[PDB]
Amino acid sequence: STGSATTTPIDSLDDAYITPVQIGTPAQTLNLDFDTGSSDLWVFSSETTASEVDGQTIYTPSKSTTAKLLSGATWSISYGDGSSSSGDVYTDTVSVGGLTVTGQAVESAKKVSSSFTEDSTIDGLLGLAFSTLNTVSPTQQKTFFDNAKASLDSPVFTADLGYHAPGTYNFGFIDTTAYTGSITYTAVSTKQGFWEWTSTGYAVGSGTFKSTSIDGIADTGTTLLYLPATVVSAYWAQVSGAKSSSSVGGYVFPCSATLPSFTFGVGSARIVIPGDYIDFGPISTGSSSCFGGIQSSAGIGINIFGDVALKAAFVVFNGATTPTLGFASK
Repeated sequence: STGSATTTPIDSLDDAYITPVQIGTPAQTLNLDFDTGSSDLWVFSSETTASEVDGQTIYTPSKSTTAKLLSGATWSISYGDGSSSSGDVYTDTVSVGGLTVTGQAVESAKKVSSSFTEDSTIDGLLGLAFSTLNTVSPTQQKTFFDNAKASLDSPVFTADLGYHAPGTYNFGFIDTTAYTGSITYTAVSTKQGFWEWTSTGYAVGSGTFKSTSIDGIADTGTTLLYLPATVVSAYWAQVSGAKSSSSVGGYVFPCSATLPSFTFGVGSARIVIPGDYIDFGPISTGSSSCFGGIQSSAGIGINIFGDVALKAAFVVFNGATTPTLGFASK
């Protein structure tokens, strides 16, 4: 089997992407944030504290003839941005772009933190990291991809995120029309539960490539590109007036600037992020200070190849017995 679904930016900055997902019988369609950096499929629901729902579409398990309470199971998750959610668990039928999994754990939120409430466009998350990170207790649950894998034509999914435009998540096949050149594959460590890999270096604008190993994660659920302080300083030094602002929480730059590109290495191959992809707009409405799309990972503990990086590529998440990542230009 295969599936194919369009993913759409939630706003004009590409802060995140939503993909429609059918849950239950009859189908309830929710717009979920597909997140290769976590492993829980959770939704706003009829159980979510009412004051914490503000415009989201909710899953109502009592209206699904295929929903079953997973007795005794609870979940609770905290994300790198400080947000969180928790609740109980049902199993139900879940379909993405024509690919159907029966018995998928659908984690129903009883509580969500303010950032989720405040984002009316995201009805939940669909985790696509390794199932070892799933938070369901006392019986850990599998991701949608893990459950679908055996049925797929090939044990892969691909992320093709757009810049200011829709893109595609495909399951079970590699669309050879969706990228240019060849796909370069690189090793993955699953030891931390992430799609963790080692970039071979970077370049700033037209500058020379610096060969240096940068371990990080391919994370569709993180907006920005978080890299070591040395690398980020080298990038922003090429932008007149750019500076790191402790009050804003990262590097800012004059909105009048034209930004240089940023290249990252995948083996001997190179992915070029156009400068425009690194502009995240005014820090507050009407400001002439703009927020940078490349930020330091020094306070995180891990480097993160988020959407800023991934949307410059066609990305293959290869879930073969030994997983690997593939990157192509597009």
